[PDB]
Amino acid sequence: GSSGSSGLQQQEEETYADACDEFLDPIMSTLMCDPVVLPSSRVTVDRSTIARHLLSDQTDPFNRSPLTMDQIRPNTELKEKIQRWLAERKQQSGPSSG
Repeated sequence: GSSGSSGLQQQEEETYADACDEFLDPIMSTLMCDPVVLPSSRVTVDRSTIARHLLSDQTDPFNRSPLTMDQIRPNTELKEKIQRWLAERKQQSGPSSG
Protein backbone atom coordinates (compact mmCIF):
# COMPACT_ATOMS: atom_id res chain seq x y z
CA GLY A 1 0.00 0.00 0.00
CA SER A 2 0.88 3.69 0.12
CA SER A 3 2.78 5.49 2.88
CA GLY A 4 2.82 9.23 2.23
CA SER A 5 2.22 11.31 -0.89
CA SER A 6 2.44 8.19 -3.06
CA GLY A 7 0.37 6.74 -5.88
CA LEU A 8 0.25 4.23 -8.72
CA GLN A 9 -0.52 6.68 -11.53
CA GLN A 10 -1.73 10.28 -11.60
CA GLN A 11 -3.38 10.54 -15.02
CA GLU A 12 -1.42 10.72 -18.27
CA GLU A 13 0.82 7.91 -19.53
CA GLU A 14 3.58 9.23 -21.79
CA THR A 15 4.89 12.50 -23.22
CA TYR A 16 6.75 12.48 -26.54
CA ALA A 17 7.85 16.09 -27.05
CA ASP A 18 11.00 15.32 -29.03
CA ALA A 19 9.79 13.23 -31.97
CA CYS A 20 9.95 14.31 -35.61
CA ASP A 21 6.96 14.31 -37.96
CA GLU A 22 8.37 11.12 -39.48
CA PHE A 23 7.35 9.34 -36.28
CA LEU A 24 4.39 11.53 -35.34
CA ASP A 25 1.04 10.60 -36.89
CA PRO A 26 -0.36 13.03 -39.52
CA ILE A 27 -3.84 12.77 -38.00
CA MET A 28 -3.31 11.54 -34.44
CA SER A 29 -0.25 13.78 -34.08
CA THR A 30 1.23 11.19 -31.72
CA LEU A 31 3.97 8.56 -31.67
CA MET A 32 3.59 5.80 -34.26
CA CYS A 33 4.26 2.19 -33.27
CA ASP A 34 3.11 0.51 -36.48
CA PRO A 35 3.31 3.04 -39.36
CA VAL A 36 1.59 1.66 -42.47
CA VAL A 37 2.27 3.01 -45.96
CA LEU A 38 -0.95 3.85 -47.80
CA PRO A 39 -0.76 2.66 -51.45
CA SER A 40 -3.41 5.25 -52.36
CA SER A 41 -2.61 8.55 -50.65
CA ARG A 42 1.03 7.51 -50.21
CA VAL A 43 0.84 8.77 -46.63
CA THR A 44 2.31 7.20 -43.50
CA VAL A 45 -0.24 6.47 -40.77
CA ASP A 46 -0.51 4.17 -37.75
CA ARG A 47 -1.89 0.69 -38.45
CA SER A 48 -4.62 1.47 -35.91
CA THR A 49 -5.19 5.04 -37.11
CA ILE A 50 -6.25 3.72 -40.51
CA ALA A 51 -8.41 0.95 -39.04
CA ARG A 52 -10.63 3.57 -37.39
CA HIS A 53 -11.17 5.14 -40.82
CA LEU A 54 -11.82 1.75 -42.44
CA LEU A 55 -14.75 1.04 -40.11
CA SER A 56 -17.69 2.59 -41.97
CA ASP A 57 -15.93 3.81 -45.12
CA GLN A 58 -13.23 1.41 -46.32
CA THR A 59 -11.18 4.10 -48.06
CA ASP A 60 -8.35 6.61 -47.63
CA PRO A 61 -8.76 9.71 -45.40
CA PHE A 62 -6.93 11.83 -47.98
CA ASN A 63 -7.39 10.11 -51.35
CA ARG A 64 -10.88 8.91 -50.42
CA SER A 65 -10.45 5.92 -52.73
CA PRO A 66 -10.75 2.10 -52.38
CA LEU A 67 -8.55 1.06 -49.46
CA THR A 68 -8.46 -1.73 -46.88
CA MET A 69 -6.26 -3.39 -44.25
CA ASP A 70 -5.00 -5.84 -46.88
CA GLN A 71 -3.93 -2.99 -49.16
CA ILE A 72 -1.99 -0.97 -46.58
CA ARG A 73 1.47 -2.36 -45.83
CA PRO A 74 3.73 -2.01 -42.75
CA ASN A 75 6.38 0.68 -43.16
CA THR A 76 9.47 -1.36 -42.31
CA GLU A 77 11.76 1.44 -43.49
CA LEU A 78 10.22 3.64 -40.78
CA LYS A 79 9.68 1.00 -38.09
CA GLU A 80 13.41 0.26 -38.16
CA LYS A 81 14.11 3.95 -37.59
CA ILE A 82 11.81 4.13 -34.57
CA GLN A 83 13.71 1.27 -32.92
CA ARG A 84 16.98 3.17 -33.33
CA TRP A 85 15.62 6.40 -31.84
CA LEU A 86 13.53 4.82 -29.08
CA ALA A 87 16.66 2.91 -28.06
CA GLU A 88 19.05 5.84 -28.48
CA ARG A 89 16.81 8.41 -26.79
CA LYS A 90 16.95 6.31 -23.62
CA GLN A 91 20.42 7.56 -22.70
CA GLN A 92 19.82 9.82 -19.70
CA SER A 93 22.63 11.45 -17.72
CA GLY A 94 23.34 8.40 -15.59
CA PRO A 95 21.78 7.13 -12.31
CA SER A 96 23.58 7.57 -8.99
CA SER A 97 23.06 5.28 -5.99
CA GLY A 98 26.41 5.83 -4.31
